[PDB]
Amino acid sequence: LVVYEEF
Amino acid sequence: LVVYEEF
Amino acid sequence: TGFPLELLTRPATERLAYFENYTVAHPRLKEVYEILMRTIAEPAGASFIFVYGASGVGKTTLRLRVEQKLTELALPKLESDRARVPVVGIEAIAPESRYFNWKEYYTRALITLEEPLIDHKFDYGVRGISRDNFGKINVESKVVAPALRRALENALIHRHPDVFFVDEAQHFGKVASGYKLQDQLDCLKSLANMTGILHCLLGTYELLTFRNLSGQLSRRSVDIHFRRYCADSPEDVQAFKSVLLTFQQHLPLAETPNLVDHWEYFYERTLGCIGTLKDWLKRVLSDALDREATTITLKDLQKRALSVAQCQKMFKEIQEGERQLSETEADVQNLRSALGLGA
Amino acid sequence: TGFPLELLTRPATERLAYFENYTVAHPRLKEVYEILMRTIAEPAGASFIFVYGASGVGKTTLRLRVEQKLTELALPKLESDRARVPVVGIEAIAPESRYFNWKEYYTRALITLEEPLIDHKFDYGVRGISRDNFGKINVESKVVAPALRRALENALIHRHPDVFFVDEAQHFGKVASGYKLQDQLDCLKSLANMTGILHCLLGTYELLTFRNLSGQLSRRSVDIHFRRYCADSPEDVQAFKSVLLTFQQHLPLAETPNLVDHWEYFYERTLGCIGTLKDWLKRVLSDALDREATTITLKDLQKRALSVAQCQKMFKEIQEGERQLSETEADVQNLRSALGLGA
DNA sequence: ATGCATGCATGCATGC
DNA sequence: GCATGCATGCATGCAT
Ligand SMILES: Nc1ncnc2c1ncn2[C@@H]1O[C@H](COP(=O)(O)OP(=O)(O)NP(=O)(O)O)[C@@H](O)[C@H]1O
Ligand SMILES: Nc1ncnc2c1ncn2[C@@H]1O[C@H](COP(=O)(O)OP(=O)(O)NP(=O)(O)O)[C@@H](O)[C@H]1O
Ligand SMILES: [Mg+2]
Ligand SMILES: [Mg+2]
Repeated sequence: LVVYEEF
Repeated sequence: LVVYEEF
Repeated sequence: TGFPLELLTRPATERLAYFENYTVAHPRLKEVYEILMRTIAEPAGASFIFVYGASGVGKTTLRLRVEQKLTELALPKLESDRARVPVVGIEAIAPESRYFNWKEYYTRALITLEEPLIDHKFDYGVRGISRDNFGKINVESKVVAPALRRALENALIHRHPDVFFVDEAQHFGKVASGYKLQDQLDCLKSLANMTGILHCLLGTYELLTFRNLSGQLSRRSVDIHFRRYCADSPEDVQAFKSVLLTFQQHLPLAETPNLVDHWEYFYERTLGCIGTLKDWLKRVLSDALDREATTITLKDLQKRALSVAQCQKMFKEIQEGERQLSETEADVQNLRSALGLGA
Repeated sequence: TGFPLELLTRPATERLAYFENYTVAHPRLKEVYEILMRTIAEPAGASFIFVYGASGVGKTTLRLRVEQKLTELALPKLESDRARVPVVGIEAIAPESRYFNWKEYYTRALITLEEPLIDHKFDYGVRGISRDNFGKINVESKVVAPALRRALENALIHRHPDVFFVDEAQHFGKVASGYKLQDQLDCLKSLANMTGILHCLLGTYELLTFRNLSGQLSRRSVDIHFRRYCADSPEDVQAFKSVLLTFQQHLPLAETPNLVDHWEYFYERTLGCIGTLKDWLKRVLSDALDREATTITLKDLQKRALSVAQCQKMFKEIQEGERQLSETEADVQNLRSALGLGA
């Protein structure tokens, strides 16, 4: 579960 | 193999 | 990390806008965007690129982001030459009659190429097309379709944009009975070949009818598949859960609701395409914000979820597309067995 | 002999452009070029040159090279014959309608025969044809098609080009009724007859339907097959390996990757079409230069390769074309038996 | 100044 | 819905 980043 | 000239 | 904490004191509209403008760079979109940009930078003779994505996949946002990034890249260069436009993108018009209209398509493409620096071009080379002198380009109704095509080709070759974006490209398939489907794409191939501008076609799986029409079209087109997050692989499920977690942490409420615990329901009502998930979450966030709810509940999500009858058709179309867009080692062996390749 | 070593200090754009400008004179290209040049030099009553080949076989490059060579050869006597133009090369337009539009074809043919110095051809037609105080030869839409054809034939007679090039000739096949194909090509046949100008028609295998419409038509035409390399023959495999070695030597990179060992994969995903291989290597080299990589890996080749479905489609089209284009001594013996005694 | 002749715009008529 | 060719009517420029 990874807090992805903004595009 | 055969080298080929620029065309 | 998550949403800024000061937004809680802000009104509902500001929080709603902040969530609307938020985007997530999930791995599938990252891969598709990287492939798309790599192809755009060096088309190398490819007249077409095809982006097949499911409904709710996110193709339109991808187009906006690549347009913005390419415009930013070309902005420093525009000082040297002011007549160059980096990217032009237009949406395909669904025809009112049975045939996709190429006259209106050409007209809209020419309108989208309007520039305030009209003096740089100063002429489109065709009678009936000129500037409105204030803010517009006006085309006469007497201008025939070949004349409009010639004017558009001249404008394209003068401006030489990096990529011509055509959104909702499946509207090209709206054609009468017959083999005119191949001609619909042959005309676009001829246009792109003359102007030497790479055409990007974005659409749903209905665009598969254009995939392999002819040998030339198949050669000079690049197929990019925007896969949804499948439920058959642990990596896709985990990426979906991570996206859900990010949306949970980034939606502006007093307390973050637990959505990963209901990941199965979210997948059921979205089929894995994170665009539909974002849209549904935006709907439920607005619903909660209208009553200043502290958290999102299951009833609130159910009140705005897509109907199961809708999702059945969504999944039928998605399966139909994905079956065609799949390939195995058996296809490679079949190709090489047909060929002289011993292996 | 390899690429110039000083390109390594040059930026990536210089190396990429250098690899773009590089060309390989592989034996099939050289043989087809010699045959085409010899046929152009003495048409001998032939009204058509049907040059057709596999998608990716490099037909347009041949057209460009022939145009450049003919212009260079004609320049010494062009210094004396001001009104003449050596080569006229236009591209066929895929029509948005069900049938080919000859009006646009004539307009673009006249536009191609454009000289900025008016004194060479002061008058082009009856009316509505002359230039609008500019180099561009603007044509009024009200000019009827037969008058446009008359003006084009008069211009062709006055200028007398050595050869008229119509690239992507398969677009002429867009028609409504089946037997209308004979009239469709007979129009061009009459144009060539009156104008006395040899026409060379280039396109993919979709123009193989243009081969044997009539006995007169087959007599007036000359066939030049742009053969792609087939693995069934060791000679073609050796030629393909030699071309791959040349491309390996000529790509600007810190170290030369061994592309020869992967000739199996290259053929598979290029079907022996040299143009497709060049485009693929150009894509991979652009990827490497963007990454600033020291060498090319098989992963890089796989990343920007052609899909297996596309290659299968092109292979099927190539197989159909080669089957339609195959000749055996049995057919010759059958023809002789039909004529009479056969040996 | 006015009558005539021609060029252009528009309808139309059929086809796609 | 549009394309494309043709016919007619009107506007205007010129010559007497
Ligand atoms: N990566 C993303 N991050 C955040 N929101 C997203 C993302 N992708 C899509 N969305 C949201 O979903 C909406 C729809 O995405 P869009 O790109 O229009 O999908 P589509 O499947 O191409 N739509 P259509 O084919 O017209 O039904 C966007 O406007 C955003 O609100
Ligand atoms: N003999 C060659 N040597 C090197 N590069 C070549 C050669 N032939 C073709 N190419 C490359 O391939 C590109 C396309 O060649 P082209 O003549 O358009 O091929 P084609 O198969 O006729 N394509 P199409 O326009 O779809 O018919 C060229 O512009 C070159 O980049
Ligand atoms: Mg969309
Ligand atoms: Mg070609």
